[PDB]
Amino acid sequence: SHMLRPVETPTREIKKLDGLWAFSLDRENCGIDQRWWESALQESRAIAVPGSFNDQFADADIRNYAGNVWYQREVFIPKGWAGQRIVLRFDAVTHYGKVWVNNQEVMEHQGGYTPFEADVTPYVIAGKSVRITVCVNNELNWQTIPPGMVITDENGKKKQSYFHDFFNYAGIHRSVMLYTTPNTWVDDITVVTHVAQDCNHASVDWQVVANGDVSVELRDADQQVVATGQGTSGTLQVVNPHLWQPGEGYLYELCVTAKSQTECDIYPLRVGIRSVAVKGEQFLINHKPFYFTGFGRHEDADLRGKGFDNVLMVHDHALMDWIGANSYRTSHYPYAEEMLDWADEHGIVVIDETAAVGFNLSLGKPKELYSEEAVNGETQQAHLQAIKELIARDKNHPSVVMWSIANEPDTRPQGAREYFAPLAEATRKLDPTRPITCVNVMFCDAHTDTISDLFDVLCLNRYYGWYVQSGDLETAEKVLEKELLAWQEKLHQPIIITEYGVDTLAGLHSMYTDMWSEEYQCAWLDMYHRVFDRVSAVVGEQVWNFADFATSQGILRVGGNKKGIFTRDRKPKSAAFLLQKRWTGMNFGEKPQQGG
Amino acid sequence: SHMLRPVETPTREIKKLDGLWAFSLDRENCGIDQRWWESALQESRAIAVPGSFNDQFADADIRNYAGNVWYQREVFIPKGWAGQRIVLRFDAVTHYGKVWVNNQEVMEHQGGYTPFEADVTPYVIAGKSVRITVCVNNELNWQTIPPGMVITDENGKKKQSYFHDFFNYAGIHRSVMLYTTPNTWVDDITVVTHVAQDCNHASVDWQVVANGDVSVELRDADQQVVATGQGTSGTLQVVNPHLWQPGEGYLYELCVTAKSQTECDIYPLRVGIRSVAVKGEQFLINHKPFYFTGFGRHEDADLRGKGFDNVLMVHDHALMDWIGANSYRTSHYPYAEEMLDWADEHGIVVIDETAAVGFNLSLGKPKELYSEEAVNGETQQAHLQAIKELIARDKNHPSVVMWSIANEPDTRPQGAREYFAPLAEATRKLDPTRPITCVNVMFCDAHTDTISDLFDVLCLNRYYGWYVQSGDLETAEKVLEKELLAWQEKLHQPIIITEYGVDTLAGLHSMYTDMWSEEYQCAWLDMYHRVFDRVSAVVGEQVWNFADFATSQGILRVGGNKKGIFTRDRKPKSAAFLLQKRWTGMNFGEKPQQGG
Ligand SMILES: O=C(O)[C@H]1NC(=O)[C@H](O)[C@@H](O)[C@@H]1O
Ligand SMILES: O=C(O)[C@H]1NC(=O)[C@H](O)[C@@H](O)[C@@H]1O
Repeated sequence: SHMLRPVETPTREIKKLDGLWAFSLDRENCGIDQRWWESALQESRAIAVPGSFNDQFADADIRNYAGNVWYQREVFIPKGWAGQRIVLRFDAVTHYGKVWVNNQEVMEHQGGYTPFEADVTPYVIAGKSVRITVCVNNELNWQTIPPGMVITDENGKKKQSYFHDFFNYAGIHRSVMLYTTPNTWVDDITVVTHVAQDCNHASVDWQVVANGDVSVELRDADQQVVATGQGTSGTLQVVNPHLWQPGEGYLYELCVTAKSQTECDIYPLRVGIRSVAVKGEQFLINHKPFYFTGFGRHEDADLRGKGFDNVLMVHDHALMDWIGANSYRTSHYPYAEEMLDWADEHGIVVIDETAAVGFNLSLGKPKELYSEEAVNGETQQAHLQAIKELIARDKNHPSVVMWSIANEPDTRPQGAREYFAPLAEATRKLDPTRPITCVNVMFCDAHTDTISDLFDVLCLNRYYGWYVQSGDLETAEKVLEKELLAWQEKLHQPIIITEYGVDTLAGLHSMYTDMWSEEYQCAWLDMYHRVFDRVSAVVGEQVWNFADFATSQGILRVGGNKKGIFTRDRKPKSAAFLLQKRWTGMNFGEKPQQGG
Repeated sequence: SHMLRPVETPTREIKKLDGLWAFSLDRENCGIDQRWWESALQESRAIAVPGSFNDQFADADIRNYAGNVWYQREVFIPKGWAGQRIVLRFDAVTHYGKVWVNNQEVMEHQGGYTPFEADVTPYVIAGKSVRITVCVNNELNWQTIPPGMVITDENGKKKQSYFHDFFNYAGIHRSVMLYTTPNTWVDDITVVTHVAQDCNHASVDWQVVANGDVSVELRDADQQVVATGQGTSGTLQVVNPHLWQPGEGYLYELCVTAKSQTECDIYPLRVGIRSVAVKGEQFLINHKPFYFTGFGRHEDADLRGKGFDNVLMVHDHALMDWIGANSYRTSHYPYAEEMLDWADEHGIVVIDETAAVGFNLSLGKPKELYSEEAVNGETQQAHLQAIKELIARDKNHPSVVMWSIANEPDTRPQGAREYFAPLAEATRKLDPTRPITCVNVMFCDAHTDTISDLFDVLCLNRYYGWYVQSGDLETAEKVLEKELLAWQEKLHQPIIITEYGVDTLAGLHSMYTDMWSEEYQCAWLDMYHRVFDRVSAVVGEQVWNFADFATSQGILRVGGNKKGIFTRDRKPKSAAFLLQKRWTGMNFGEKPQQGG
């Protein structure tokens, strides 16, 4: 469908992101048979929402649970809600959610990281209390996005195995809410912003107003109307603009009005006037070459598996700001929209990424990745859908300068191309206004990768000197430089190293500057930087990883992934100061001149 | 002011605690002078509420700030709230708040741990946006609770000094809510439980109807009316008992119905039928011997400081339950009421405490602690006032067994007894239903301590082996026993050890089992246990602290305070398993055989 972001004015929100909900596991999978949504959840403990369910109770068995869990909550419809359009929305429900308003199934969703909502007007009475039961599923398979394989052992007990390097946290990770609109309501806006050598431009609009004529006005930061439009559908605005720019992100405001004969609806959409374009080996923003700095991030913290939190967001952005990061990539799933609102407001450049990681069977059972058994026509449709829902969500955020379709598919087999070519094309139809990318795994190098020509920007995840040439900066450096030059000459695209990093145990110090030591982390990033500055095609550097985060258990992960610049409690490792010096020492948004 | 916990029936609330407010420091103390409240705060930045302002920005200069900070936020008033009573409520604003609604000063408060509310109907228009501005002050002085001294440097800036161990986190710590009520409504209730030998017994209501009559029906957990009164001012209700017990904590519900010609206000309260009193050396729960287990705790966590957080609350309770805690004390300030509903609902026992800590000058410039210079009549009032507001809030929470009037005052100076006798008086009258205490410091020991006799239960914070007899279990054991026995003689009052603990560095291990080693914590906690058991008078153990927590900087505090059984990120130290084993190897609410 269509997704607008709930704002208040004529339209109003009840939070119900009030956190305390009833919660129980459904170990027997009785829940649907017995219609638990029909009465109060039995044997139910208190849980916080928004939040992962896994870590809230410090219990291994709830953490490692695979299958169905139930959230239940009673809530009060505002009396004043009367005959307005009432909508129940979930910003996210991890992997799968099915929702009941009082023994009435109102919605269903597969996707752990984007919103789903249903008009509930007919199913609720204003001034009365309703029971809300969500059945949440955390299972992955070959058609889920990201993919996985549940293994049931001989006892019929499920266990989730998956192919990506973060932990499969689940639950209601983001805001759930009740919200209002008039029976005439704006429900889709699409803004495209053009700029022409930065003295003037046009901002096209496209508007869907469920039964309403629309009018448009564009306002300053200091709230004065600078352009108007009728053409309630397709209306183009000309301006002497304050451009939304990486440093500051100046935001205009577009007010969308849906008028019925008796009814009004008012939707304000923040707009940054900026162009994004690749020209040759450059990534241009408002027609200037940009240089990315900053991180691949995760949504991860102690006690919240991936649950959204405002303090964590305020804090992490103070860190990213302090360190001189100008960008990030929503590694491995769409992030909370609050994050993109922040980025828009603060002029943070973002690479927006679907949840399509784990397409790889060689990261470290089926023998063909592209297979009817394993990655197939159904998967591709699920993949396209994931792309659709992400673009439908994030299309108007000026902070998003690029779409990332997938992280680290195995592109060696013939068929990778078969599978990805249509997604690349589809994606571009969905959004013509942004470069497109597919993040690239180390072993699909310049000579073996089959897919990268189909996208606009080259985003490489590189670990030379870590997973390969381990401990050896000297030969690490040679392989890295040779690889990046090969890519440059092969594709003549802008290259962003979207991942480079080494596990570092905070407090592990070594005179020998060897693996897993603060000093090795320092020397290794430093060597990588030396190379980047020698390669003109390199247009960006995003360190892996903002902070330590949880993964599945194994021999390769010491209590988790330790490639953070900060620890999970947001303590700086000495590499944090190193990056601070490089990033705050550069000219903003500008690439070093390959010397101090 | 009259104080009721807002809840949703015919009554509605919108949390403005939706987190992102605009924030600013007023370093130049211009804020009040320039009516900053009249316009958008400039030089503003985003901050999350509910949370301490100190640690959200990873900035030392903000963390150590003393003076006024400004919080601002705009909020659309809901359309269905139009001739209703609207109340603006802050559950806590740490130290001091001054609130404006569009250039209309609406409220002021001293005390960082209790709610304050005002009707804003006249200053706000329904369906319109109003601007909310708050002035938050963190400064402490002799009149304040807890006290402090603020020094203005030779350069001109302010630095805070204070005498309690934990860190001075300030800002809007708990939720802010807009709040609805009919023009005729309830703003007060009080309930008492009598239970004689667990046969059927009574609950006396006393209520305040702001212009209405009340029907007052008591419902069982099944909403089955088991008693009724119409005397809106004084009643009694009697049925086969069904005790609120510490094991499971069963609750009843009391609908408070308040009637006017046009409007009815239904207010709901939760009631736990239980009895608390001392007979000689025993704390009796429903006329039966209780033995406390669990912790002294703080409100402290990684990036929010003392800011409330549901996930943290869910998680901490999981851990206390797991470890066998049945009780805790709201250390050195009153906690978020959410914590008390949890304890009410899960049947946890709570020693409730005021913010009155740091009366002492010997813990580690004025000559006389109780004097015009230090602690005076004015200070005794605020102490009184703080005690008023606490009981006003928590009087109805069944989980509260006892008031702690203060933590660790120095009672050796002249006038200590004069100071505490009248406050003891005023409190006994304010709640006759619950016993009353004052938590005692090591150096005011049995022979030296005045003012132990005015309280019903002896609450002792003891550190032998750690501050004295440093590292010496053998002598510390004797001093402790002789001490505890010397306490049974002077008084035959129930003894609870409210604090016993040792700093311990997670990961510090020693074959020598010496100070600041995981082993020592175990050995020492073990030692207090052997002694504890031998003393018939000892009614309880509350370990200091539950988890590591921040303190102001100094040579005695390494991370901050390290006496936590868990680290600040909630990871167990080996002593978590020691306590686990004792506290679950017990019979519930009972004392060990002074042997196995
Ligand atoms: O193994 C790593 O340290 C990282 N490398 C990668 O190439 C992946 O894109 C990341 O998910 C992963 O966390
Ligand atoms: O110094 C301590 O280990 C603790 N002992 C005490 O007696 C105080 O009550 C606490 O605030 C303090 O943190």
